[PDB]
Amino acid sequence: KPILAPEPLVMDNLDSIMEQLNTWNFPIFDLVENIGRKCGRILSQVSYRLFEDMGLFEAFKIPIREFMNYFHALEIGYRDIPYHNRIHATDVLHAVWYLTTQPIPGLSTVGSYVFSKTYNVTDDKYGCLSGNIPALELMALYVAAAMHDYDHPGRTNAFLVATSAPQAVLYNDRSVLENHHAAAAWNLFMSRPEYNFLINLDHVEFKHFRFLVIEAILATDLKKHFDFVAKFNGKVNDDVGIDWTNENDRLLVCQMCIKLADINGPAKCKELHLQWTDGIVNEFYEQGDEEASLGLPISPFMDRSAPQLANLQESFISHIVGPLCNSYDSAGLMPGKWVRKIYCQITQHLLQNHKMWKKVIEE
Amino acid sequence: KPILAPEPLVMDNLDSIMEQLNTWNFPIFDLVENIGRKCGRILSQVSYRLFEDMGLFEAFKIPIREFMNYFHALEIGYRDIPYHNRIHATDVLHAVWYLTTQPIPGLSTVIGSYVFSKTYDKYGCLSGNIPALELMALYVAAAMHDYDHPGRTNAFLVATSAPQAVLYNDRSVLENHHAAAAWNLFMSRPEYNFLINLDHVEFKHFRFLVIEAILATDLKKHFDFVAKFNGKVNDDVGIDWTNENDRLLVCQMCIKLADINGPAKCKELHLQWTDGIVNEFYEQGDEEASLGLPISPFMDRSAPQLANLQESFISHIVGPLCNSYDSAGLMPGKWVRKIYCQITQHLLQNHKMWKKVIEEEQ
Ligand SMILES: [Mg+2]
Ligand SMILES: [Mg+2]
Ligand SMILES: [Mn+2]
Ligand SMILES: [Mn+2]
Repeated sequence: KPILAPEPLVMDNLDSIMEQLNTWNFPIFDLVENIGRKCGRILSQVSYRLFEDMGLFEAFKIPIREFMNYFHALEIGYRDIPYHNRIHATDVLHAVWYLTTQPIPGLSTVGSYVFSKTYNVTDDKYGCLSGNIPALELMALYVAAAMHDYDHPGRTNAFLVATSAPQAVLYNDRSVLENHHAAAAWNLFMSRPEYNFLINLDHVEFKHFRFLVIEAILATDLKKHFDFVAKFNGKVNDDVGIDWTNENDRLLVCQMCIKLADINGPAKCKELHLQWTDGIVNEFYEQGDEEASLGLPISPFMDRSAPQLANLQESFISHIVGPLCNSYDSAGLMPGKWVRKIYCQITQHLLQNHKMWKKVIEE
Repeated sequence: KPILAPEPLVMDNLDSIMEQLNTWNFPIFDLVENIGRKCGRILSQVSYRLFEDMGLFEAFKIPIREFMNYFHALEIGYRDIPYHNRIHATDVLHAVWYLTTQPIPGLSTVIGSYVFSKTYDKYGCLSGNIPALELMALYVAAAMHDYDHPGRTNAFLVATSAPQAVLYNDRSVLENHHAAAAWNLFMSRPEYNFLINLDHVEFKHFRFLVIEAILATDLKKHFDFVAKFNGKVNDDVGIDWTNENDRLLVCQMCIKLADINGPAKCKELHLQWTDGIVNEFYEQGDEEASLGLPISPFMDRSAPQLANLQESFISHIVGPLCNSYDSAGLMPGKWVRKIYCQITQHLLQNHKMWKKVIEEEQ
């Protein structure tokens, strides 16, 4: 009855690709091909490596069997849809891990904290978020990333609301998908003792952990995007700036992190970004087909007979991703390298991809 | 499948009690006894009278059969529990109707379709300032706002990881459920479609307003609403009746006051509601004990603390809400210039009563 983790828990044939997790442009589609498309193991295998990298299994005395059981059940419940699938979830988890573990130039760091085995810079002039965000909160962020699109139907909130879908009625039209992802992932977790990887958290810790997970998942609703960005910019630019000893400031940083991780695509290398773009529109077209079937007008960018890739991505960058990156970068939280100047791979890719789409539009 | 409204849709022989709807201390428990306890008709019968009083049937071409079918289905889905039952829903509907239709001293009329009570310079009423569609949303919200309440608090559902708490991610667990279950009920059958003559835009807006009103009844958000309202009252210009967001906030404050009206009623009514509230709490206390949890404050039948419960509820929740609402100039009242406000007078009297009980208990 329970979905259990397969075979030997850890797949041994993935070592050369898994070693490359510590790069921003992780070749996730190579990992997909290496594991097999619809093998249904990518999320659990990556989650294991990242938790091991951070020493989170030891930190919270996490039983590995139950961890693998849960993450396998979770990944199986991501649908076989073109974008909001277990590969995207894995991508978002990798991105939050990267953003929280990799060197950030000029960040001061503060036991209750974990650090990546990949963290090699001995220079005072770098820090990382995992030096400032307690391990319990970091683990909540990582678990949130893994569960944040669970059981996505391949339709937007707007479609669910407009069609009075049962889920939209159930959630009173408020963050319909994001509520469902959190609630269905938590229901799954609670359903079986074979999934209880959090058994060694005390009651207070567990309740706090759950709260943090929910807050992070719910922050992925883009209806709230401008409010988060405005609030963060406010905190950065007030009298003291970000206060790492303040739990509310730390939550806001975690929310900005999962937000950036969710929409990381246009800040990846061209090859990755173009592959993800294909997934996004292919999912949209299935929605467009259903809209037509229901006699509704086809939503912008969702008409397979009239594709608008460049307009979609150019406007997504200009309106959503660009301002979020600028805000996060202004706070001094982007990974980068001293060269002193700073070289920031992430913002460089975003600029390059924005230029690319603009040029497509021009032609 | 569908629950349909009984017999002749409107019960005759209730006329003498129904004529008293236009008083604040409406004798609702006499109405209960007159209709019959667990007749399961009180909410639909009162709903009919108030919609008729406002001419809402004509205003929105509402078919009476479908209206009665829906409101009867709705009332049947309120459980037989001591407080959050169909009698409380009826009470809250009556209170929102009273607050929106009765004379308010010095309230100006906005310079939309509006409706007025058949019961209606120096006075105004809210129904003169809030469009009929929005008023109707508020009334429907009041009727559905505790639908299928299980007789346990949000905090209990959250602490016990109840399926509803998991479903709603611990956020306004009951209130989300009331709205969602009442709307699901509505949509389930064509026999319930009393809003058939609203156009699509109107319907979607109506649904939004109903949800916003029901969700506003979560007391976790109490101080946020009060602070926001006090902000709007005391800013540049005050309440702007032509502003849809200001109007929504007023409607939310209205349903909030209506929900917790009990301590602002005459002693007889307040004491009867108090008995219901604690009896429902004690069932929760019994279950807490059964589950090996500590018994929540005020929920221990072996050690009742009615006076401490109600004194603190008035001082911390009802009192500040009334003060905020009164500061906005929205309380029904009479010119004596000074104003005489029955509602705040009752609240003062009940507060004094509980304080005296506490004094004798020490
Ligand atoms: Mg999502
Ligand atoms: Mg309630
Ligand atoms: Mn996502
Ligand atoms: Mn209520």
